[PDB]
Amino acid sequence: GDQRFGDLVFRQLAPNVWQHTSYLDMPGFGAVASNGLIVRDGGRVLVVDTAWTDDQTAQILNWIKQEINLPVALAVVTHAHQDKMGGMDALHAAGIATYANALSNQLAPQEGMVAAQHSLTFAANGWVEPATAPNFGPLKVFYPGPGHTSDNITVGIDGTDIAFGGCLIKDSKAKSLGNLGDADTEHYAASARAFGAAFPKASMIVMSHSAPDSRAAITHTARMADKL
Ligand SMILES: O=c1c(O)c(-c2cc(O)c(O)c(O)c2)oc2cc(O)cc(O)c12
Ligand SMILES: [Zn+2]
Repeated sequence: GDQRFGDLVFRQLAPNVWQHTSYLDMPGFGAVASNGLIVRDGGRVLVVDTAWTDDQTAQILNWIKQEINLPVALAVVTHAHQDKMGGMDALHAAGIATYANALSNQLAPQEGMVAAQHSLTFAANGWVEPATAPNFGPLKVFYPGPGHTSDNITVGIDGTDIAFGGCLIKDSKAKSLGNLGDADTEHYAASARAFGAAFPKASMIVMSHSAPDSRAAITHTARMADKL
């Protein structure tokens, strides 16, 4: 299941869906694990989120060119943070089209992260406009609302029952909601539940700080956010 490649770990979730794990060394804390997704669409590769650093992000591309040997069409990130947008330069240097939430690109310079080349707009229902998200294929982007951040988005993999909750949704064994610094203590539960309503056929909920859990993770996250 878990393959150690360089300094990252890769785990196959589905025939064309792989999960990558980035690690950050924090002096006095340890190694922070951040999960991501790699989806193969026929002859092209699609990546969700980057690593903690451009270096680690490039290592992912090396793995892609090794096991998949296919070119990456575009990359979509969840929110403007170093835990997901730490390798934006690597994507640009490789000539990969970066797509992110319109707000994420605005918060990027503030947080000190490189803004994406394209911006995604979302309707009142939370669904991304097809115009801003062209040739995405199975990458279905949905914006639940203010949760971990005000720009956090979720990505579902069409054709499968796999949904990426980013750093918003936590596992059913989580004790905390993770980072509550830039988080919202009012719409957190609503946003978490919105994700479950958006992708009801998704049985595999992949997060960025834990392994892919069942739909129980969504309910657990919602229950934890209900106490805010
Ligand atoms: O996603 C993040 C995250 O999980 C943590 C984190 C740090 C800890 O020390 C923990 O104990 C923990 O559970 C999470 O760092 C972060 C710091 C940021 O500036 C932004 C983030 O998005 C994260
Ligand atoms: Zn973040």
